[PDB]
Amino acid sequence: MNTVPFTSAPIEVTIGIDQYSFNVKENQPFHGIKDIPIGHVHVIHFQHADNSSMRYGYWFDCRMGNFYIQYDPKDGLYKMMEERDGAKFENIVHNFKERQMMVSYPKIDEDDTWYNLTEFVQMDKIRKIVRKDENQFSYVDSSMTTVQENELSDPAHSLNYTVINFKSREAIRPGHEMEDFLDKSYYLNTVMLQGIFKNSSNYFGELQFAFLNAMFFGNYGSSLQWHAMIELICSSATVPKHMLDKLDEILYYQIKTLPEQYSDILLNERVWNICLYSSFQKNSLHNTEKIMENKYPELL
Amino acid sequence: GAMNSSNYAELFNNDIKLFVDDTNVYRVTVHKTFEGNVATKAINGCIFTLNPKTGHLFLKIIHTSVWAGQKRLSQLAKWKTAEEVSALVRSLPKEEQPKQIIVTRKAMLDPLEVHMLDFPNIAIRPTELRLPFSAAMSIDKLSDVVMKATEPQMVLFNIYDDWLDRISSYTAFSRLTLLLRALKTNEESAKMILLSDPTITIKSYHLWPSFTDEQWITIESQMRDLILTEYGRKYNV
Repeated sequence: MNTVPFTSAPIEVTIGIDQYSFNVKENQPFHGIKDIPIGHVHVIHFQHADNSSMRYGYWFDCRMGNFYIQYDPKDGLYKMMEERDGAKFENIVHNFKERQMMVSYPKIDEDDTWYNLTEFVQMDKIRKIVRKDENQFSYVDSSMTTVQENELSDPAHSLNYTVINFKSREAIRPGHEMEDFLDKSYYLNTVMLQGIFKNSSNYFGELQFAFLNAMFFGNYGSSLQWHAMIELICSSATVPKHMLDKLDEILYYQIKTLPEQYSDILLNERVWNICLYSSFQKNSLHNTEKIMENKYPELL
Repeated sequence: GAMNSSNYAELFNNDIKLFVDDTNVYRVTVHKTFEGNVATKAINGCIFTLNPKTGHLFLKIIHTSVWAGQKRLSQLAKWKTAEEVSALVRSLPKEEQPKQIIVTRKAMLDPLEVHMLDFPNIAIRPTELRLPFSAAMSIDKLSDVVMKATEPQMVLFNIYDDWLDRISSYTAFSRLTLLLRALKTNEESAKMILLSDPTITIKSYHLWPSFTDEQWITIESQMRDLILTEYGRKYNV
């Protein structure tokens, strides 16, 4: 069980760790989060009390290094940093733990929610979508634009999601215009799965990561990417049975976890109605259809 | 974006553009079967591709053989239209290719955008105008070449005959849309108006009669009256 200590909390802030969140008061003796489950990526995230605009946070994996948070009063944010000195870090943690100035990652034993949302999400894949190779952790915020959004403007601060465009030469074989536009199986299976992602696990990891960025940061381009990756599978007549089964589970936990009050902005009516009711896979998402019908019948 | 009343003059500027109407591509008669079910029998169709400035018509004849053993024909007709327009553009020299294609029905946008991916600089646009190009098959010579075709065929016409010698594109287009609007509202009455005087003929190389400027005013007036009469009936007003 790993630890992310905080040097201090000089400004009032709502701190998120994964799907959990805690309010910290200005200069409250808060020194971090312990008992973080090893084996998954995690995200620590922030919303300042005095400017609820710019949700921002850090994707990290505790197996890759010792990470801490320190407020930078110049840049005005909580920054993640790596502590390279193992013995300094363990000594910092042990002291804060002894003085019980850390909150405990509040995982219920029965509760597989974080595993189910991050099943295919890999820290090495996050670092290729979020390019800052001098850090082992990845910064995301509300405002960062995607490579696709930028084409249609600072490349260093872009989210490099795989571009999906249903009306592109990439998506449409010359002479198979109608076939490939109405049945995206070649775009899904040859271009994206065999060609770019190499396997369904990498495709699902990007999908899951796009969703979490949309949910935790209200990142609009992430939401577009999540919907595009769902629509490409649903709009394909030919999908491996295992991918359809797994997609139903992935989407179920995403819909289950979404705040009830954010379904208006985070969910796209056209895509969901098309995927559940009109598409080739209209009958292949039993769990997803049942939670959507019971939790968001308005949207449908 | 969409072509409307506000930007009507754009049709007669020096940027090459084409209207594409797919109304007459897929044409059927509905009939009873021996067992008393209903069935359709396709007839020859056509794509109506018009340059509004010059009057050059690219009448692509859609022979019933293209539907043999195909499913979802009304869907396929939109994609076959987009294929044939794409092929027509690719067949033109670069300096003749359109800068814009305006589709008369929004259901043609995606099929045509996807077929024209190789031409990113050609804008595919819809129109808010209700254009009466469906009535093109009320022009006897266009109707005749479509129905007689035994294979896929492209036939070129000038739908303005020689009018551009005497009037502007704007006026020539107004006249064509008035004639087609009349033919669409009351075909029998429109045709009677166009031939009632036997002394005015259609030249072998023309579609419409050889009216003098004064006879065109009389005809145009008779077409406006026909359209309002019919409208008064339709709506009881």
